[PDB]
Order: sequence, then C-alpha cells, then structure tokens
Amino acid sequence: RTIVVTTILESPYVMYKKNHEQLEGNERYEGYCVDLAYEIAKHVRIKYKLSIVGDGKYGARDPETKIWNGMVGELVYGRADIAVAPLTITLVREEVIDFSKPFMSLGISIMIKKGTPIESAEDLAKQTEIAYGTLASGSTKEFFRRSKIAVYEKMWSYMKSAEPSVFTKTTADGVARVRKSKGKFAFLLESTMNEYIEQRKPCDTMKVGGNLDSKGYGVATPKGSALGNAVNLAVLKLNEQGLLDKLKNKWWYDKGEC
Amino acid sequence: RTIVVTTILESPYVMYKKNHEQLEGNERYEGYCVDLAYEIAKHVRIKYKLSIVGDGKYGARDPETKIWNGMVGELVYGRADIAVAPLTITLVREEVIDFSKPFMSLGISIMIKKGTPIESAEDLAKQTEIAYGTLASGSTKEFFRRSKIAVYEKMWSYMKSAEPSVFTKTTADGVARVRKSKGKFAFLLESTMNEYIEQRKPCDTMKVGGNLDSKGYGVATPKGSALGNAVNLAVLKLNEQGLLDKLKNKWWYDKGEC
Ligand SMILES: N[C@@H](Cn1oc(=O)[nH]c1=O)C(=O)O
Ligand SMILES: N[C@@H](Cn1oc(=O)[nH]c1=O)C(=O)O
Ligand SMILES: [Zn+2]
Ligand SMILES: [Zn+2]
Repeated sequence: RTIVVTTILESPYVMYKKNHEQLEGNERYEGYCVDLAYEIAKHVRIKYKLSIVGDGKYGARDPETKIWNGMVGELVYGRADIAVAPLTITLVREEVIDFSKPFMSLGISIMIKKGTPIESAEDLAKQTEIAYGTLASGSTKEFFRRSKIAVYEKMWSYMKSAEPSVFTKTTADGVARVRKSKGKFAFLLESTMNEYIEQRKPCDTMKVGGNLDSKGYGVATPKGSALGNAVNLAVLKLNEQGLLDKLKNKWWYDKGEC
Repeated sequence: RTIVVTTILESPYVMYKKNHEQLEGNERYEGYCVDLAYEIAKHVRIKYKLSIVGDGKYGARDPETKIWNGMVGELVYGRADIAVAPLTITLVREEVIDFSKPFMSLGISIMIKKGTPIESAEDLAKQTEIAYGTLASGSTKEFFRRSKIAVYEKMWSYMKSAEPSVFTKTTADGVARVRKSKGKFAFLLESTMNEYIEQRKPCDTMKVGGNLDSKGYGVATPKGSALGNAVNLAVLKLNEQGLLDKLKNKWWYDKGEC
C-alpha cells in the first residue's frame, strides 16, 4: 500500500532539512521534488515513502554487465515504484522504463567561474588551458559520448582522455571544482542546476552561452506500471494549474542570493 | 498499409510549395512537420499520406455535443493514424489520444506591432486601448479560459466579452490583424509561431516579455495505437541526434529576413 519513491540528493530538488538528523521518514527532506512527490501523491491518491537511491546515481547500464544502476535500476529491478527526481528522459531509458510528460524543460549548459574567458562550447573545444568535465554516469556524459557533431566529438575526445579525471561523482563536486579552480575548470551540467547555483552565495559562478540541447525531466515508473497513466495526467494537471512554475520560483528564485 | 498522417496548414510547419497546384500528394507541401513526418516514417518504416485536416482546427471538444473536432477528432474517430503537427500536449487531449514526448518546447507569448507600449500580460490586462486575442478552438484560448491566476482571469474576462470578436480562425489572421492595427491589437500565440513571424518581412512584429507557460508539441496517435511506441522512440532518437534542432534552424532562422 505504501509506494516506494526513489529519488536523489540533488539541490534544490531533494535536500536534507536543517535539522534532518532529528527527523524521520519523508520529513527528513525538502525541495522541489519533495513538493512534487507530495502533490502527485495527492492527485494519484497514494501513500508513499521517499528513498534516497543507495548508489547516488541517476541511471546507466553497464555495457559488459548489462545491469542498470541508479534510480533507473531501482525501477527496472522492482525495488522502487516511482522515481520523482531530475531524471532526464532519454531514448535508452525509455526502452526500459516509462516516463511522464516533462515536468521541467532544460538543456546541457556551461558553468564557469565568473571572469573565465569562455562563452560557448566552441570556446571550450578550441583551447586546453581551461579544463572541463561532466557528471559521471548520467545523461550529460552520454550526450558527449554519443554525439556525431564535430565540436562535441572534440570535447568528448578531450574529456575521455583527460588526466586527472574531469568526471565528477556529483554535481556538487563539479561546482566545488569550478569554484576552487580560479577559472581553470568549467563544468557541463543541466541548465536547471546551473541556474540554481548561479543564485546561491558566494555568487561566483554563471551560466554562459545557449543550451546545447533541449529536453525534459519526467516522473518515471516501471515499464507497464498501472501507476503510469495517473502520474502522467497528474503532471499535466500540475503544469496547467501553474503549480510547477510556482515550485520552480519557490526553490530557484524566490530566495535567490545574487 | 499506407498510414494517414493528419496535419494542418500552419507556417512554417506545413506550407504549400511554390508550385503546389502542379504537384500531387505529399509533394504539395513543405515545412518543419513535413520533414519531421518524413524522418519519423523512415524510422518507423511506414508509407504515409499527408492529409490537411478538413476543418483547419487543432482539436477541441464541443461541450454540448461532446464531439472532438480538428486533428484530435481525426484520430479519435479513426480517420487518421497519426498527427504530425504543432499540436500542444494538454491534459484534456491526453485523456483521449496518445502523444510522443515533445519534439518542440514552447510557451504562450505576446506578439506586438513594433512600438506598441506593451511588455507583459500585466501590461495588456491593465488597459483597454490595445485590444488582444487568441486563436479560437486551440490550447491558447483554453489556457485563458481555464486559468485561476488573477492577471489571466482578467484577460479572459476582457477577451470573452470583447466586441468585435478578438478570436481569430487562424494564426495568420491574428498576425494580419496585428500588422494592420497600427499598434492597437496584440496577439497571444505560441512562442514558436511568434518567433517565426518575427523573422519574416515586413519585420514589423516582435515577441515581447517572457512566455506565460512551459509546454510541448507531441506527435499524436489514437489511444492504444501500436504505432505509438515506435513513434515516441523515433522522436527521442531524432532529438538526441540533433535533427530536431537542425530542422528548427532550417525553417525558422537559416533564412531569417529581419
Ligand atoms: N539529469 C541527469 C543527471 N545529470 O545532471 C546534470 O546536470 N548532468 C547530468 O548528467 C540524468 O538524468 O542523467
Ligand atoms: N498548438 C495549439 C494551437 N494554437 O497555436 C497557437 O499559437 N495558439 C494556439 O492555440 C493547439 O494545439 O491547440
Ligand atoms: Zn546534514
Ligand atoms: Zn498557393
């Protein structure tokens, strides 16, 4: 009766509340996806427990082992009933899980330390002074790996062979690396995360240039799950009511710091 | 064996080629959705015939008669197998037809004649000198009708009661009305159409302010159609390959005039 909602600690989607160590269950967490899960469960009429994905990954398939990890794996192997997270709708995932229509639109983007002389991916690719990387095990990395577009192929060739690694285990690690690198590291990550960090102290980063692609996050459910239809209608309803907009403003901009 | 693809004459999605009167079948037409249909049919492996929707409507349900019109109706009553058009994914449509993940992201937007002293929906709502309207029978009208947000309720109250009508039968009619009204008419329409017209002679219109919402166009198929899954994967593939981007540039910007 209580459905398991897998998610991921990623600001400002899911974050520990100030005094989380004193709290239990869903009360431990707050953020955009916490509010979204709440609103969805209200419309779908279900009780639910939030579960931070053990491996802290979004979801990729190991090419030799064929096993899916991350939140995707939790749905594929039946350990979670739904994923409410900034989980990018991609072809390879759509082949193994279902997704609602997007609750958020976004694109890959470039984060720089303010003052870094970079305005575009083309700028990054043609030089080697400033290092650059992506999150490991996610859709941004796969974008570069899979691209057949010259600029992105070049970037991927550089990143894949870079030493030390330019692939971070979390978004937060990549941001920290941008902040501490005195302008010699730039981070490729989704515009949503980039825009959020731009609004937080110490206000030393910025998104530059246009997004590299155009895509969406969806609420995910096991292939053929009978929760799928209701979750999809719920997302559409929440969008048309203006609630998704309200939540984005709430967690990104209303308390912006920059 | 030959599937019927319903669509709509809407620039630059589907347009008559220069010498269409001399041509037959699919060759009569060109545009973004013509190219998209082609690419999709290639991936799904089907032969197809484009069919301009007889009533020239997107799709709404008559509240008394309960009948769906437009492209939606063509799918609901089994007269078309697929819709490849700028057809907005909405809750009420999702209840009766299926949609692919979005092939284009967009939002409601304001078109003005250059120089019109309007920058936002708030600007429109608080005054009566400049008239404003939407397409009849589409998702933009429904947005206003359905909103519970003060500014939009006010706008809807004004539009619903305005005399003469501010509701146009086509996008093209609303644009023409903006162009001929010396700044005394503004048109509410999707950002995609607005951005296209901004790039066409006589370059006398512009999009102003932010979009009012955030949504998408999907390729549509009858509820439970066995074409649905392949069409959805096809759209995702075309997006991830950069083809959708390439087509948007092709039909909007590559030959921009302004
Ligand atoms: N939403 C992404 C995870 N990730 O977040 C970023 O900012 N880049 C990236 O790959 C996914 O679902 O894989
Ligand atoms: N895509 C819209 C049709 N329409 O185009 C606009 O620009 N506004 C509007 O309502 C629909 O599917 O109803
Ligand atoms: Zn803590
Ligand atoms: Zn003609």
